[PDB]
Amino acid sequence: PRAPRTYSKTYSTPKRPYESSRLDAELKLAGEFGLKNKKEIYRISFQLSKIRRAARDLLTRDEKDPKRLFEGNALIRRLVRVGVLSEDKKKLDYVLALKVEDFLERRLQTQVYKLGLAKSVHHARVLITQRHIAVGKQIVNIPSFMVRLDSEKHIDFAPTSPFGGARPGRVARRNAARKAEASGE
Amino acid sequence: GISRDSRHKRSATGAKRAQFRKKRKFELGRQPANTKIGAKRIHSVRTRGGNKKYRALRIETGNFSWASEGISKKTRIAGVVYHPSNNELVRTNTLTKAAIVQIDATPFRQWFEAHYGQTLGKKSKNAERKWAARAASAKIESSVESQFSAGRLYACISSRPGQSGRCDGYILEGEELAFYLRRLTAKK
Amino acid sequence: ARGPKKHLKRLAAPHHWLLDKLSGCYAPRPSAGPHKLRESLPLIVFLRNRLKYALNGREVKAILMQRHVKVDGKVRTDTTYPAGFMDVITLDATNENFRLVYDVKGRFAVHRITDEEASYKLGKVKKVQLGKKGVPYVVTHDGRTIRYPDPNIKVNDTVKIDLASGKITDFIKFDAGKLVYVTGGRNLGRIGTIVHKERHDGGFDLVHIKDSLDNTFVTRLNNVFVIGEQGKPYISLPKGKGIKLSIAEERDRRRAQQGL
RNA sequence: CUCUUAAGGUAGCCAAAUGCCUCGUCAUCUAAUUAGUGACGCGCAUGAAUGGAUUAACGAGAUUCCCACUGUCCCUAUCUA
RNA sequence: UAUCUGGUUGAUCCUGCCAGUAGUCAUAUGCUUGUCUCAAAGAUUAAGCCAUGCAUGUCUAAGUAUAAGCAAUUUAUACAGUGAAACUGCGAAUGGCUCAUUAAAUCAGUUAUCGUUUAUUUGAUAGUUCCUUACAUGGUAUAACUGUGGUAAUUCUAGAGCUAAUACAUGCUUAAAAUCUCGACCCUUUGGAAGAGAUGUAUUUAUUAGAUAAAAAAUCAAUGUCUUCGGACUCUUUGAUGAUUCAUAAUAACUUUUCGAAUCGCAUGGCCUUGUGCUGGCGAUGGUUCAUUCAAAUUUCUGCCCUAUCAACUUUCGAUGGUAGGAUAGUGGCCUACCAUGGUUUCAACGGGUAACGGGGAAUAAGGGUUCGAUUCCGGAGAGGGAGCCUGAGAAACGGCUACCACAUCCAAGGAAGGCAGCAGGCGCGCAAAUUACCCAAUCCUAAUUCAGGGAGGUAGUGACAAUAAAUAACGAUACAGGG
RNA sequence: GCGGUAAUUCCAGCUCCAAUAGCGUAUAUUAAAGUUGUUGCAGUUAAAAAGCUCGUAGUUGAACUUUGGGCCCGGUUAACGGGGCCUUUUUACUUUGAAAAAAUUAGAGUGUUCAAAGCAGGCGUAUUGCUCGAAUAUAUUAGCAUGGAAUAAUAGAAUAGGACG
RNA sequence: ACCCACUCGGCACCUUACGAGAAAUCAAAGUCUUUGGGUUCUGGGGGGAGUAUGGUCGCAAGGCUGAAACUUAAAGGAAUUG
RNA sequence: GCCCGUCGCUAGUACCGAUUGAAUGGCUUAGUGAGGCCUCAGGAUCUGCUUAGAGCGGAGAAUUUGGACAAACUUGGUCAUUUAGAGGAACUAAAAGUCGUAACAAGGUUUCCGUAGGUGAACCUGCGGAAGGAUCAUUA
Ligand SMILES: NC[C@@H]1O[C@H](O[C@H]2[C@@H](O)[C@H](O[C@@H]3[C@@H](O)[C@H](N)C[C@H](N)[C@H]3O[C@H]3O[C@H](CO)[C@@H](O)[C@H](O)[C@H]3N)O[C@@H]2CO)[C@H](N)[C@@H](O)[C@@H]1O
Ligand SMILES: NC[C@@H]1O[C@H](O[C@H]2[C@@H](O)[C@H](O[C@@H]3[C@@H](O)[C@H](N)C[C@H](N)[C@H]3O[C@H]3O[C@H](CO)[C@@H](O)[C@H](O)[C@H]3N)O[C@@H]2CO)[C@H](N)[C@@H](O)[C@@H]1O
Ligand SMILES: NC[C@@H]1O[C@H](O[C@H]2[C@@H](O)[C@H](O[C@@H]3[C@@H](O)[C@H](N)C[C@H](N)[C@H]3O[C@H]3O[C@H](CO)[C@@H](O)[C@H](O)[C@H]3N)O[C@@H]2CO)[C@H](N)[C@@H](O)[C@@H]1O
Ligand SMILES: [Mg+2]
Ligand SMILES: [Mg+2]
Ligand SMILES: [Mg+2]
Ligand SMILES: [Mg+2]
Ligand SMILES: [Mg+2]
Ligand SMILES: [Mg+2]
Ligand SMILES: [Mg+2]
Ligand SMILES: [Mg+2]
Ligand SMILES: [Mg+2]
Ligand SMILES: [Mg+2]
Ligand SMILES: [Mg+2]
Ligand SMILES: [Mg+2]
Ligand SMILES: [Mg+2]
Ligand SMILES: [Mg+2]
Ligand SMILES: [Mg+2]
Ligand SMILES: [Mg+2]
Ligand SMILES: [Mg+2]
Ligand SMILES: [Mg+2]
Ligand SMILES: [Mg+2]
Ligand SMILES: [Mg+2]
Ligand SMILES: [Mg+2]
Ligand SMILES: [Mg+2]
Ligand SMILES: [Mg+2]
Ligand SMILES: [Mg+2]
Ligand SMILES: [Mg+2]
Ligand SMILES: [Mg+2]
Ligand SMILES: [Mg+2]
Ligand SMILES: [Mg+2]
Ligand SMILES: [Mg+2]
Ligand SMILES: [Mg+2]
Ligand SMILES: [Mg+2]
Ligand SMILES: [Mg+2]
Ligand SMILES: [Mg+2]
Ligand SMILES: [Mg+2]
Ligand SMILES: [Mg+2]
Ligand SMILES: [Mg+2]
Ligand SMILES: [Mg+2]
Ligand SMILES: [Mg+2]
Ligand SMILES: [Mg+2]
Ligand SMILES: [Mg+2]
Ligand SMILES: [Mg+2]
Ligand SMILES: [Mg+2]
Ligand SMILES: [Mg+2]
Ligand SMILES: [Mg+2]
Ligand SMILES: [Mg+2]
Ligand SMILES: [Mg+2]
Ligand SMILES: [Mg+2]
Ligand SMILES: [Mg+2]
Ligand SMILES: [Mg+2]
Ligand SMILES: [Mg+2]
Ligand SMILES: [Mg+2]
Ligand SMILES: [Mg+2]
Ligand SMILES: [Mg+2]
Ligand SMILES: [Mg+2]
Ligand SMILES: [Mg+2]
Ligand SMILES: [Mg+2]
Ligand SMILES: [Mg+2]
Ligand SMILES: [Mg+2]
Ligand SMILES: [Mg+2]
Ligand SMILES: [Mg+2]
Ligand SMILES: [Mg+2]
Ligand SMILES: [Mg+2]
Ligand SMILES: [Mg+2]
Ligand SMILES: [Mg+2]
Ligand SMILES: [Mg+2]
Ligand SMILES: [Mg+2]
Ligand SMILES: [Mg+2]
Ligand SMILES: [Mg+2]
Ligand SMILES: [Mg+2]
Ligand SMILES: [Mg+2]
Ligand SMILES: [Mg+2]
Ligand SMILES: [Mg+2]
Ligand SMILES: [Mg+2]
Ligand SMILES: [Mg+2]
Ligand SMILES: [Mg+2]
Ligand SMILES: [Mg+2]
Ligand SMILES: [Mg+2]
Ligand SMILES: [Mg+2]
Ligand SMILES: [Mg+2]
Ligand SMILES: [Mg+2]
Ligand SMILES: [Mg+2]
Ligand SMILES: [Mg+2]
Ligand SMILES: [Mg+2]
Ligand SMILES: [Mg+2]
Ligand SMILES: [Mg+2]
Ligand SMILES: [Mg+2]
Ligand SMILES: [Mg+2]
Ligand SMILES: [Mg+2]
Ligand SMILES: [Mg+2]
Ligand SMILES: [Mg+2]
Ligand SMILES: [Mg+2]
Ligand SMILES: [Mg+2]
Ligand SMILES: [Mg+2]
Ligand SMILES: [Mg+2]
Ligand SMILES: [Mg+2]
Ligand SMILES: [Mg+2]
Ligand SMILES: [Mg+2]
Ligand SMILES: [Mg+2]
Ligand SMILES: [Mg+2]
Ligand SMILES: [Mg+2]
Ligand SMILES: [Mg+2]
Repeated sequence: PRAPRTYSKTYSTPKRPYESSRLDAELKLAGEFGLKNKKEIYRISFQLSKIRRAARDLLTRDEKDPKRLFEGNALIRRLVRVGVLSEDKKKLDYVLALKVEDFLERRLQTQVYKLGLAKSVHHARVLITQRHIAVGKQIVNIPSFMVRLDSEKHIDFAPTSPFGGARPGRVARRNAARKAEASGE
Repeated sequence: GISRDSRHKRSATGAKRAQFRKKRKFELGRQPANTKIGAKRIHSVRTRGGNKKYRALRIETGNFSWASEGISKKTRIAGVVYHPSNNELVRTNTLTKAAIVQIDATPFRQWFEAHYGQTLGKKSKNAERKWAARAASAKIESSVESQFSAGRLYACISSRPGQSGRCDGYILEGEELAFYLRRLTAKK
Repeated sequence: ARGPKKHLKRLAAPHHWLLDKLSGCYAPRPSAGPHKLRESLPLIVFLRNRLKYALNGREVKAILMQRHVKVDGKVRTDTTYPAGFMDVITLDATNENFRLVYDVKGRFAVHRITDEEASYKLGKVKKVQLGKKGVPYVVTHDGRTIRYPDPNIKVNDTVKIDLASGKITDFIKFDAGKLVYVTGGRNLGRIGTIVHKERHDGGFDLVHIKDSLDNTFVTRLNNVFVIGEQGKPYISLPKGKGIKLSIAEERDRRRAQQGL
């Protein structure tokens, strides 16, 4: 009789699986973002579709409708804050035109590459999932972390590890210690 | 035990409905105590929520009321005579409501003659004071007086003896007296 | 189902307690009170979940069993005791007092009133009848029965009630344009005045209302509590004073005082 | 296709009151059934007013079983004219 | 989140299904299996059967302590700290489980109680008890206990002797009126008067009031004052409801006469004739009616799946109604007596099926829909099948009793005991589902009650049910191919 | 559909595609399916109009009753909306509301490191501190209250037993 | 009686496709994805099969009503060329 | 070419079927009837009121009269769901058996319908249809 802890699934998988063209467009997006599996492409097209459908039934409401007012403007304000909808495209009509590369662009992986710090999307992830890209004080190792517009400027190497701070790795710190008996006693 | 539920019955369409659940105490019923004349015996029933019903088993001698006089004295209750539901109660002389019994008339005769001063149906100077005032109200009925000649009066039990434990009633008067008279003579 | 039900399940509790889904299967199940446990505050909710003074189930008892809390002038030992509308809840060692009044979302609000204004309470007279010997009597929303009352008092009034003793200090009748707090409903927790009382023979009279900002709305007569004279309550209302600011209006006020 | 002598057992029915073999075989009933019933049928030798098949009702007709019943029996005893 | 493709031909366009594709809080299975979060899980087959353990007990300053109980050394010589037992008290009717019944039934939303019951909780309510001899407080009865015992055996008990109460049974007690009756004697008018009862509350019956909307004179019986031989008449008591025979009050009685404190803990104060007199403080537990609260019972309106290879159904023996009664907590054919012949139906009754508990909800994502809901919440039902019942405020209870049927255990053969659809766990079943673990710390519930008890619950094990996150590599160098 | 001697299809090697801590299979159910068709099917010949007419139930059923004119008051981005005057003055339905459990669905807010979730949190002087939250909307049947009077029903004076004072 | 013009109501016919349909064709088989005037009946791949069973009607032959298991990728329509 | 039916073998499903066939559950007529509950009694023992001793009251065990409730047993019926069966009689699968060649060309007797009778088999014949025909056609 425990309280019924809820949940949901984050993705929607495509109807027609074998389409010869769509397969390619996804493969590119996997490379020109640096994604693990095709599920990380699905996760976003599902997010976008619910985002779109939200705006879809929102523009059906004749204007100056509080639902088209309060809700429609509570979307944009969230949609710009992450850097997806550009600083001002802001409209219910410009979210419907908003495509899949826009969210993917704002991922912590696709940022950590963007400004310095990485010089690869594969170096980016490997950097993220291993400890240190940390945003601010807190380490965030999620390659999907979704950098917000103004959280951008706070992202640099972390207070720990050879890249941002105290001590180098114990790969090298083991290398300096094996010449300790070689070049020492 | 007996069940007061309506779901052992049939639907107004006539259908017979399956037994939906068991019997529960709150829908129960219990056995009649058929109360007949005799030396007073009254059994207690432990009702719903505690409390008490009082079973009349043997009932003699309970309270009765002369309507028009506004006075009530206790008398014997000889037996039953009529009863609208079941003559079986008449024959068996059982006491219930609507009974139409017969009661001792004498304590009802005494009050009258010590009040209105006229003997019924044929010093102390303070008394003739009172009896003077109370006259001109001193005619009762031809039908209500005649029973005092016999010594027993026509009375109707208004209590629920098996419930309260008291068996009480009121002497028959008016057309209600006439109604049960036209029964007793034109039935028995 | 064979008798009285001695348990309450979390998710079956009143919503206005604002309990969290997890942390247990059960709520306190308020005791048998002056107030219906439907609409009521168990002491544990107030102390532990609102005043945040107690951290435990065992800790709330350590307070009460330390004799600390009283309610409506009298000390209350019961963990689940159902403090309802217009109550008092004095804590000497904390020097505070609280009159329980509803939010504009409809929850019991945490509302401190001073060492006075906790003297008296208001209550709605539910019925006025003849008792034994001819003695007339009157009883409030919280089940206070007060004897030999004012012949003017009828049902649907309010009564100002001294605590340490009892009885009746004046009162307020029910007619056009009186101050009213809404006891429960869609509009519960609001405050306003009487635009009209729609009479209905055989139950459920509609009471029209207007607030300080000139909004109209209706609820049930049984949930209409007279709190005083128009623009002047007889007790101290909290922030917003039951004004029902629109959801859109809310957003601004939150992003108004939010800055620098 | 043949064959003597005209044809060469059709519809039906069957170990049937018609079957030798025979207590036919299978199933059913029974603890056990040369009995009964249902089947099967190259049927020694069923079979069409020499009438064939069916058939409600009827029967001091023949037959099997069931319930009831009982000295029929176990197993005999007593009584009256 | 408005899509289709493959397959009938020599080829063709149609009809049309088969086939492909995708989703499933949908179950199984196979192969594989690293990290965080999260956590379904013997429902389906068989509400089939179950060895064993556990799951319901409970004391505050404040009912009952002479424990041959512990403990200091008690102003403590009646008791007093602690405190097993046992008595009294309260709970054991909540939980937790399961979905077998159940098709107008349950259930939902929505009414009803001017148709009832209610431990408790909160708020108020009581001067009245004897009548013609405890009120400085009546009487016995018993458990634990001790001691003599029986039986193979049980949460079995016999008889002997002690002793308690908020147990059992008893029983006094207090103001001033005022109104009623009845009435010794005084004896005339418009004439009166001691003192003898009766009056708390509840039970039972009968009767009365509970009223008004607009105003004027005549009638009868007896008064109801009053003044100065003139007779004047001044005044109508409701609380509430849409509504009552409602609340509440009145008279006459009634009653194996209900409650009306022989009750405990902390304090030790104040008076004066100083008797251990008189009076006093906050508490606890009770108690009568009333309201309240926690509930319960019935109840209005409307709404269920397949079925006509179910078309008529109900009415013996209650079917529909009327009256009276009885029974209930109370309404009612709930039951009985008498009486009538009613009641439902093609707008689908009645009957059958359901691999049917209803609902909140779930899957699917143009719209309109189709499908599912044993299962966290609510309501319902049940504890092998049936019925009956004791205690109680509440049970037709099953971790209560009694019987039957079906199981099934012990036995010394005489007898004795039992109910896992609670938690685990065993057998069985099948495609199909986990440990005989820890714990009251959390949520909470129960109690005499901050303390104790809780397989409710929580923790942990098992756990690729389902869901979230998303490692298995990253950046150069050198050696050849190749883009301005 | 593949395999009957040079197999694009079996058993394998090699490589390659697909999704990937998960992919496959069986079964159910939904979409596809306008192949259940109210929206929205089809019926000469593909599946399918009763041989024919009657006719109860059911469904369905012509039109007509205040039309038009003249001013006014207050509303929201001259178009339009709402409320009153003057002119001879019973239902079905539709709107608004109330009363609707919490979960769940939708959805606002919030940096659980992301997230699924959760309903927390946030600023501080961090030496006896401040403080905003826990929004919002929903099965549209029934019931209740309300505005609306088109549409469609229903009653009303025919031997006047009609209205009116 | 015949002719002529008009007009209802008939049994058909011709031309055109305005439209419609898979086509053959169709003044309806039109007014249909610009999908609703009212109403009745039937059909939902091919078989199995109008079989089995129950009911009912008939003297009977039979009629009316009318399944399922199982099996199968076609069956079928119109038109075209051979 | 396509193609029908009997006949012959192989496997599969359902059907009819003697067994007055079995099994499970519900509702049941009849007969019998535990148990507690109510009631008429009873009175082992113990025991109070008024006055050795007598009269009238209370407490109460076994046992018992009658009554409602009513499990359950026996015997019948009814409804439901499941199921055994010698034999019977279909249908469906698998292919290039046997017999003939019914239909598709005027398929060699146009085909088809309802009905009726007949025939190893498809089929043949009678009557009345239809054209889905092999004729939209004789104002000539
Ligand atoms: N054994 C009969 C069963 O009938 C079922 O369904 C049958 C019927 O229920 C259904 O409808 C029949 C219809 O066919 C027939 N030609 C006309 C008839 N009125 C309909 O009948 C049905 O509907 C009517 C109401 O219209 C009901 O009154 C009737 O009880 C019901 N059977 O059509 C089916 C017959 O064609 C299923 N077909 C199947 O379970 C089985 O065939
Ligand atoms: N959970 C609290 C509430 O419970 C409600 O539960 C419903 C029922 O419990 C309640 O039913 C009636 C009620 O209408 C009425 N006014 C009072 C009545 N005592 C209630 O009925 C009650 O008694 C009946 C009969 O014994 C029982 O069958 C029923 O379970 C019980 N609740 O009415 C409620 C609404 O129909 C609702 N589920 C919902 O409003 C809310 O969840
Ligand atoms: N569970 C087995 C038995 O069930 C009995 O109870 C049975 C009845 O209450 C109820 O039986 C119903 C019956 O009421 C109703 N009038 C007819 C219905 N067909 C029966 O149904 C029953 O049997 C049919 C097969 O006939 C099954 O398909 C169905 O699942 C079953 N419920 O269903 C139960 C059967 O599951 C008894 N409780 C008891 O003897 C025993 O427990
Ligand atoms: Mg009964
Ligand atoms: Mg509680
Ligand atoms: Mg409720
Ligand atoms: Mg032969
Ligand atoms: Mg011969
Ligand atoms: Mg021949
Ligand atoms: Mg012949
Ligand atoms: Mg033979
Ligand atoms: Mg023979
Ligand atoms: Mg023969
Ligand atoms: Mg023979
Ligand atoms: Mg024999
Ligand atoms: Mg034989
Ligand atoms: Mg034979
Ligand atoms: Mg033979
Ligand atoms: Mg032969
Ligand atoms: Mg021979
Ligand atoms: Mg011969
Ligand atoms: Mg011859
Ligand atoms: Mg011959
Ligand atoms: Mg012969
Ligand atoms: Mg013959
Ligand atoms: Mg015979
Ligand atoms: Mg014979
Ligand atoms: Mg014979
Ligand atoms: Mg014979
Ligand atoms: Mg003999
Ligand atoms: Mg073909
Ligand atoms: Mg498919
Ligand atoms: Mg089970
Ligand atoms: Mg389970
Ligand atoms: Mg329960
Ligand atoms: Mg049923
Ligand atoms: Mg309801
Ligand atoms: Mg004694
Ligand atoms: Mg004793
Ligand atoms: Mg003794
Ligand atoms: Mg009264
Ligand atoms: Mg108290
Ligand atoms: Mg009749
Ligand atoms: Mg009976
Ligand atoms: Mg009656
Ligand atoms: Mg009655
Ligand atoms: Mg009743
Ligand atoms: Mg009749
Ligand atoms: Mg079921
Ligand atoms: Mg269901
Ligand atoms: Mg359910
Ligand atoms: Mg959807
Ligand atoms: Mg949809
Ligand atoms: Mg669709
Ligand atoms: Mg089930
Ligand atoms: Mg199910
Ligand atoms: Mg439940
Ligand atoms: Mg069991
Ligand atoms: Mg008791
Ligand atoms: Mg129960
Ligand atoms: Mg229980
Ligand atoms: Mg039980
Ligand atoms: Mg148990
Ligand atoms: Mg022995
Ligand atoms: Mg278990
Ligand atoms: Mg197994
Ligand atoms: Mg599993
Ligand atoms: Mg499972
Ligand atoms: Mg705890
Ligand atoms: Mg504890
Ligand atoms: Mg202690
Ligand atoms: Mg899994
Ligand atoms: Mg590895
Ligand atoms: Mg090869
Ligand atoms: Mg392939
Ligand atoms: Mg290969
Ligand atoms: Mg569809
Ligand atoms: Mg529509
Ligand atoms: Mg179609
Ligand atoms: Mg056709
Ligand atoms: Mg027909
Ligand atoms: Mg959500
Ligand atoms: Mg019209
Ligand atoms: Mg459409
Ligand atoms: Mg078909
Ligand atoms: Mg036929
Ligand atoms: Mg037939
Ligand atoms: Mg063709
Ligand atoms: Mg065969
Ligand atoms: Mg019987
Ligand atoms: Mg008996
Ligand atoms: Mg066979
Ligand atoms: Mg045969
Ligand atoms: Mg040949
Ligand atoms: Mg051939
Ligand atoms: Mg031929
Ligand atoms: Mg020839
Ligand atoms: Mg030839
Ligand atoms: Mg030839
Ligand atoms: Mg021919
Ligand atoms: Mg032909
Ligand atoms: Mg012939
Ligand atoms: Mg032959
Ligand atoms: Mg054809």
